[PDB]
Amino acid sequence: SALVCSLSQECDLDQSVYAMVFTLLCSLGIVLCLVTSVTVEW
Repeated sequence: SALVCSLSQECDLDQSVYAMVFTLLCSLGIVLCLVTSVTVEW
């Protein structure tokens, strides 16, 4: 897309710079990694 109440999610909406969604996906991945390691060790 970059290769040229308001916003929406989960579709090709041609939104502006979407770094927030990428940031949230990164954060979820990191948290999941932590919980996975802890559960396996426990």
